[PDB]
Amino acid sequence: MNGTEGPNFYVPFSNKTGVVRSPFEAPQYYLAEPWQFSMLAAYMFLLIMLGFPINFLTLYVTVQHKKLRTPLNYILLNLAVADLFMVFGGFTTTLYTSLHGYFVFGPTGCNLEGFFATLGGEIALWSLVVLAIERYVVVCKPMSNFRFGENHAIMGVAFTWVMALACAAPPLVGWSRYIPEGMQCSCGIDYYTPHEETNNESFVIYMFVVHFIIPLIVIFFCYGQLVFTVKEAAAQQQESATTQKAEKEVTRMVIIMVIAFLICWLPYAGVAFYIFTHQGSDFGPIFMTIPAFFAKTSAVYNPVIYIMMNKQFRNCMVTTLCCGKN
Amino acid sequence: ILENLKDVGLF
Ligand SMILES: *[C@@H]1O[C@H](CO)[C@@H](O[C@@H]2O[C@H](CO)[C@@H](O[C@@H]3O[C@H](CO)[C@@H](O)[C@H](O[C@H]4O[C@H](CO)[C@@H](O)[C@H](O)[C@@H]4O)[C@@H]3O)[C@H](O)[C@H]2NC(C)=O)[C@H](O)[C@H]1NC(C)=O
Ligand SMILES: OC[C@H]1O[C@H](O[C@H]2O[C@H](CO)[C@@H](O)[C@H](O)[C@H]2O)[C@H](O)[C@@H](O)[C@@H]1O
Ligand SMILES: CCCCCCCCO[C@@H]1O[C@H](CO)[C@@H](O)[C@H](O)[C@H]1O
Ligand SMILES: CCCCCCCCO[C@@H]1O[C@H](CO)[C@@H](O)[C@H](O)[C@H]1O
Ligand SMILES: CCCCCCCCO[C@@H]1O[C@H](CO)[C@@H](O)[C@H](O)[C@H]1O
Repeated sequence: MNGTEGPNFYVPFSNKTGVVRSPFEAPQYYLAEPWQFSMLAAYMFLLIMLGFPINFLTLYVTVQHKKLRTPLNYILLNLAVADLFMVFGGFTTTLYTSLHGYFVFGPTGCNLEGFFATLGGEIALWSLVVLAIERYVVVCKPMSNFRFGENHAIMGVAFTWVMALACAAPPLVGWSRYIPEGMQCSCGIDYYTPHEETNNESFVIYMFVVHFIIPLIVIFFCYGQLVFTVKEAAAQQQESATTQKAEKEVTRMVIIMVIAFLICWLPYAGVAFYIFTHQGSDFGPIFMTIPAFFAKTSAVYNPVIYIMMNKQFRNCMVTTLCCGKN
Repeated sequence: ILENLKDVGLF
């Protein structure tokens, strides 16, 4: 017996010594040193200091620059907003709770925190899916005479919200649950304790297939064709050095975007799938946070890849940050 | 493709 069950939680620590407390009531300093909690707080603090400016400046320059307000950029703003949800929903809260040693906001706060953090990360997730689709449609042109505009673009943004709620809301109403996670300071989906009262086994697979596999495939197809469409058009146009550069620059970005997507969500997949295969073994608190470490940082490196390596967002940002010059 | 590549921000 490697854990300690409760009504609305699961502390990954044996209570054979009588020391385990509810993560809503007393600090869990027995499953992690108090400095490990400070380091958690340190890390949360970092993601606020980087995540908030970068994602907020993305929203700010779009207000200052008419040329950023194009339909093919809507999904990118949605992304920055999704990260802001990840910041003020998950990072700020976890910073506060880490400094007490337990999730002081009770199970109610556990559902709020878990909802908005899950909502933020999934809006961002499907935002990447939608963006990949749009680029496939725009570049590869599968539909003759089709034109991508403001109407289609708003559909794309709403689609992420439906997909995200399709993942973040069922745990509020009984198809999974938000419980304290890892060092018990942040709340997430219970993917690792069979809870037939909420049918976690089904939800994990729903998550794994719908939310993970489907995006992984869409993003691989959409970007697969795109490099192909660009490779071919370059070969037929080898007399154009620019068209040869674009092919190389685009191939590079496609690799970065794909790889980044894997780093963000592959860990989570690998761990959850392991727990599903190797059910309910001794998984430590810090073990649980390693998946959690990678997608949370996406709130910083997604805006870097998608906004800051976008040539215009960058120039508008530089001009904005340099008082209107350059 | 170039004009379509700039509209999506990939080049
Ligand atoms: C991890 O394990 C520990 C130890 O097993 C466990 O903590 C224990 O919880 C029980 C409550 O379930 C505590 O028992 C209480 O002890 C006090 C005095 O010692 C009693 O007054 C309590 O109430 C009794 O008496 C009342 C008279 O007014 C009755 O009305 C009442 O119904 C009870 O009969 C109760 O006995 C116990 O003290 C702790 N032990 C320690 C060391 O803290 C903990 O809950 C476990 N963690 C999890 C998450 O399950
Ligand atoms: O109000 C003047 C600006 O209007 C447009 O800006 C908006 O364009 C869309 C509606 O026409 C909005 O959905 C979008 O969010 C805004 O960027 C126009 O594009 C700007 O050039 C005008 O200055
Ligand atoms: C922005 C950062 C806010 C940090 C607020 C920390 C409030 C800590 O509050 C303290 O938590 C301790 C456990 O850690 C308890 O033992 C103390 O009783 C409690 O006063
Ligand atoms: C393969 C994925 C299985 C589904 C459960 C993993 C969900 C991890 O956790 C959930 O998803 C969010 C994604 O950012 C986490 O960051 C949140 O803490 C939580 O809402
Ligand atoms: C799913 C999207 C991943 C596509 C990455 C393709 C990278 C292959 O590499 C590409 O092909 C050339 C060989 O013809 C390489 O020499 C170049 O590095 C590059 O243009």
